[PDB]
Amino acid sequence: TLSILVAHDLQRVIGFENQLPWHLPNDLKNVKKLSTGHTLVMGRKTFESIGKPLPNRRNVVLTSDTSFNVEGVDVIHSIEDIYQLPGHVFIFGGQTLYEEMIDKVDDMYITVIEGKFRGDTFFPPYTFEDWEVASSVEGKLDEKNTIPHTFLHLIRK
Ligand SMILES: NC(=O)C1=CN([C@@H]2O[C@H](COP(=O)(O)OP(=O)(O)OC[C@H]3O[C@@H](n4cnc5c(N)ncnc54)[C@H](OP(=O)(O)O)[C@@H]3O)[C@@H](O)[C@H]2O)C=CC1
Ligand SMILES: CCc1nc(N)nc(N)c1C#CCc1cc(OC)ccc1OC
Repeated sequence: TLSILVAHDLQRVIGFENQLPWHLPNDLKNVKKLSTGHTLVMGRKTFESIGKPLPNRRNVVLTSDTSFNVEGVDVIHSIEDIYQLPGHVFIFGGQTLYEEMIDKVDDMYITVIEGKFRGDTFFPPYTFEDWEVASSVEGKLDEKNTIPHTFLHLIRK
């Protein structure tokens, strides 16, 4: 399976200044559970802002950097190398990845952040007429999770 995993806001903001604009541990928990024991594919900037691979799953970084050789990370230099990755593969971002991959994925796991944030990076426009809602679960608003959010699993129609 080839999936997208993204958190985006009402205006499809995904990032600001190489960081996430909001702080939503529920969504981190959702990522962890969904991708633990599987593969995350991310662009180099996303990797460099995380700072280290996420534990208990294969971390794959896409970069044109021929000197890239990070401990605990696998590197690919071409989009086409994604299709050779075995198992359940999640396109983990950021913007360039989502743009290159939106038309190829089976499937998208989207956390809709029900707010409008200052952003400099975006999820591409998509229509609910190409995508069927397999599940829509309202996130629990919280002490520690203070923005309304909805977990979507969408499957290509
Ligand atoms: N809300 C969310 O779910 C997520 C948010 N983000 C956010 O997104 C932002 C980063 O997004 P963005 O700036 O687009 O960057 P990316 O993380 O997508 O990284 C861009 C880099 O990835 C590499 N790359 C992409 N495509 C190719 C290709 N076809 N061949 C070779 N290398 C390639 C290049 O690295 P190189 O220059 O080394 O060649 C490129 O410059 C940050 O703000 C981050 O916080 C990221 C993921 C999820
Ligand atoms: C955890 C944020 C997130 N949620 C969903 N649903 N999908 C995603 N692809 C992401 C992401 C991301 C990149 C990222 C994660 C992070 O937490 C460990 C810290 C920084 C990040 O990039 C700046």
